[PDB]
Amino acid sequence: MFRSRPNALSQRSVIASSSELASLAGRDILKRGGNIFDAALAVSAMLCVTQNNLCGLGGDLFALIRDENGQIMDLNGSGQASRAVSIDYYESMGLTKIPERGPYAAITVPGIAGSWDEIFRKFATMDIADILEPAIRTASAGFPITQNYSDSIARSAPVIGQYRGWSSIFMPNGSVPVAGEILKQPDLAESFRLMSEEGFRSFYDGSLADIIIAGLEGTGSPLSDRDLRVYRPLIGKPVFTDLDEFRIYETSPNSQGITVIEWIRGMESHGYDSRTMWEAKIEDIFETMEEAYDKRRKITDPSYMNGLPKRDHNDIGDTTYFSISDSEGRSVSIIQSNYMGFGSGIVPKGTGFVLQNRGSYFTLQRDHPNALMPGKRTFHTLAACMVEKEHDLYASLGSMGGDIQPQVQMQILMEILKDNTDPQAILDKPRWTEPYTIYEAPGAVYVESEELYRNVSKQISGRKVVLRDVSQEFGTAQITTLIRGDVVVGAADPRGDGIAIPYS
Amino acid sequence: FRSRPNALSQRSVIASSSELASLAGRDILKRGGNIFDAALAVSAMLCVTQNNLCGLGGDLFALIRDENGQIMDLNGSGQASRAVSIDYYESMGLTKIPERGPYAAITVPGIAGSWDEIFRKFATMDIADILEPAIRTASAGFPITQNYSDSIARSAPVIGQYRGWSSIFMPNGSVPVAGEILKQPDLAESFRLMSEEGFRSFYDGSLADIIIAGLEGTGSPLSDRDLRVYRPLIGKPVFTDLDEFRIYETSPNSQGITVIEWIRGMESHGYDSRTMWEAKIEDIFETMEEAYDKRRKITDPSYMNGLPKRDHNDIGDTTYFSISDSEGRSVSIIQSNYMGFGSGIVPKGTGFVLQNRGSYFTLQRDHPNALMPGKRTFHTLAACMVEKEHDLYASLGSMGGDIQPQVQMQILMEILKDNTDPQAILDKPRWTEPYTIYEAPGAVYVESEELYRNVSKQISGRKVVLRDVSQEFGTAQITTLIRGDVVVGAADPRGDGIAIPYS
Repeated sequence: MFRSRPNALSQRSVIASSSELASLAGRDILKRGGNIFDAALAVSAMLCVTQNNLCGLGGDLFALIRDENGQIMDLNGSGQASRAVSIDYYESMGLTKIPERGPYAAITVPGIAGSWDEIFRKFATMDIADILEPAIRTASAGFPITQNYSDSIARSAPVIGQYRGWSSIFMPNGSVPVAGEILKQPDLAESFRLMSEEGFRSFYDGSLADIIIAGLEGTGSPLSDRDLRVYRPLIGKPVFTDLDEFRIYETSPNSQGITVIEWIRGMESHGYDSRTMWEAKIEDIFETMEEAYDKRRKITDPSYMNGLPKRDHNDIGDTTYFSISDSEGRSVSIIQSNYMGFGSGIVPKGTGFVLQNRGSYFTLQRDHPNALMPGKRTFHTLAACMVEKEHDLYASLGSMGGDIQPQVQMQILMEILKDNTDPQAILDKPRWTEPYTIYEAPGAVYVESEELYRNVSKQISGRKVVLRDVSQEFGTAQITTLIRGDVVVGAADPRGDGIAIPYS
Repeated sequence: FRSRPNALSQRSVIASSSELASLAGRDILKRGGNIFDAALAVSAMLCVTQNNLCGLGGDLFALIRDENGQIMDLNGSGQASRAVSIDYYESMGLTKIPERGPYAAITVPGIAGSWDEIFRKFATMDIADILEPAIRTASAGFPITQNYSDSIARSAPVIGQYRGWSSIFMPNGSVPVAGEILKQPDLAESFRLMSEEGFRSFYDGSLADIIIAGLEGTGSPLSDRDLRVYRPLIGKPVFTDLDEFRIYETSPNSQGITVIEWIRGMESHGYDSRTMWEAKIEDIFETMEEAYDKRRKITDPSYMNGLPKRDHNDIGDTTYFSISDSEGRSVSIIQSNYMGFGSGIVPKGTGFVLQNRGSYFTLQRDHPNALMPGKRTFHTLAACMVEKEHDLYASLGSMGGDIQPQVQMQILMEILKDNTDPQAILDKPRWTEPYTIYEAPGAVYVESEELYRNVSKQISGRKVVLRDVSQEFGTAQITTLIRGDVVVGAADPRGDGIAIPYS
């Protein structure tokens, strides 16, 4: 049996992120005396520096946070659309669809900073300066990039390379940096510095907020100071479902997390349980999946909830998910993103971060549930999962991917419920995906192994099957679990640059 | 596909077979120590988290390069007891040295003595701070991995009869499963004693007395004098030039020179640093066997101044680690007990198993590697280092017994061509053809269908066996220097290793 790398184990805690530097920063915080929540903030901030090719200060964040008493917070750090945009705004320009990049794509407020404010005030114990120190140092000093990071820049050049604010930072010499080259981010360091000095909220109400708005002048961006000031993350409880002695939790809407819950209930109605889903018939897995994805079409801003064209391309959506758990049951399941890679490509002058293009997921069809409206939140691909067994923490997981996050989560979940002692083996397993947005019908099914190619081709009808190499095309997931003796185990996806780090 | 990303740093990187060990080295660097202080801490940590592959009762070999390009070849293999000899075994009615037991643990543990030398010549921190991570981990315990658990399971049948071993690694009478906490109180005390009296106390202080007293009644020939006279052999590494490259290996009695011989042989076939990576497999095997034939004369260096075919996989467990910094400083260190946990003999209250390295000696009087009192045996341990235009280029090595040169060579041929993705090189499927200096080549083992087909058609006269990717094909780690003096590190997916950067 081959394992990409050993699981990380600890009698106290394990940190699993898509960045070795980020995981180490979280571990150093713990070593310094902070709790896993202090560590979570340090890790999230570091990811905005070493993994901003998949997230950033200009993006959103969703999270499930569990304290030792079992209380779980569902934190929705999704920003709302500008009050200055609307369907008329686009039609007036002659557009019938929101652009994927540019000033008219960056139409929702970055919600991550606000989510940090909530986490810090409710769970942190350390000074904000100590929490953000690692991120600031790494941004100013720089770090030698990996091949995967280099590839991200190369793949982005054709779509956002025209934006000086982005190219001047990630392609300083006019070419794509090679692995090993040092990426320094002085402006980004300054943005973190300001929040360190004025607090997380200053991103929307202080000096940084003014710098952001001023730095967008001339771009045409509709984002205003008021959009930033009125932004507030949504705090609530996770949605969930029980399966035998297990309870599976997911981030609530406008996150698409509930799709996983619906899928499980569907599998359950087919006669499966926590002991048998791992070997469930593939046809039943796809049937219940599409029924769950069907209900997914109604997901949007929660305050608004009270023959579609077939997909012909691979999944669209870049993000970074990380988990941290301790022997006492505390845990975080956090995911953050700009939506498409680096984002819109628009960088507010002097801030060092790209505004997310999450708003391009909105539709201009007025009667569709997810129609663009000023101040509204859009259906969100981000989701975070958590599992309890007999009321105690069992697992904390999540995965990168746009519309495929539920599918990757489910494949991992079905195995984890059977046995959670070797999470890495589970992460290593070949996967399948069937990408399509809430506006599309199922297209081709992608698989990483000949075995899946055969099983799918024979059991799944009317579907084109495509064999692909193992890669982030099938997501990037991390996980931490709790095993006998309250020992924490962590694992990171070989599809990404992640490394799970233990701390005792 | 890459098992895990390379670890990069503008300062330094630590690559070992243990995530805890690599992290401890990082903490040392964060305290202001140099990579040599970190190397000592990492080596000690490995004696706690990887004692299924090494330990205080084993040996160590190392190549150490300072910022000035000065390279020390440190031979930390202990010599045989003065009380043993061929007559000693014949008098017992034996024609071969046993692999386990008191009569197998016949060479002095040389690792502590090697640390003494490294500490005195290269260290800057107090010994108490360097050993703190090891002591704490031994005392507090750590959850074992599946690989570690598997090591115990495989050892139970051969050394499970020894109380000193079973009481530590199988405390509940059964094999601990992954995740179970392994505490090692006695080991922690052994390390504490050295932090109080120095590394050398293992041979001439309180720990030394405890070791000898702890062997009373076992029949062990190891005496207080054997310990006191042990001293690591310090000298220069052997090497060969290939284009602008300088390839170094640990000197004899290490089998490292075998790699040097192999490279020269490949060079005689027309290959160079730019083409060896795609050399004809028949040439690779031809020169390998010629190098392995010269390997038969390797033994104690002071003694250097029709064979049966092997019928089984390689024998030899080890842990290798490397650390390099942007200034060219580097360490290529390897340590082992030889066979897994070792002889199985644990000196009462010390928490470590005596190595069974002495079982490699032959009782054939006229053989170069014949057992002699106070003599060192041919050693499977080897550490490699590479320079390019006189500057540090790579630091590498790999676990394995008689296959170490083969694993090194496959890595070396690739790294000489390109050293920017060392992890990819480590991930690549490998082949092996294990056999001791006393045997003729047997079957050839391979990790891929491709190698199977290629070997089966190009190498005639040998059985070829397909195997799953595992430590049967070694466990290697590497640190390299790329443009801008950026350090890159990688660890073998065949082991529990993780490469950790320090910035």
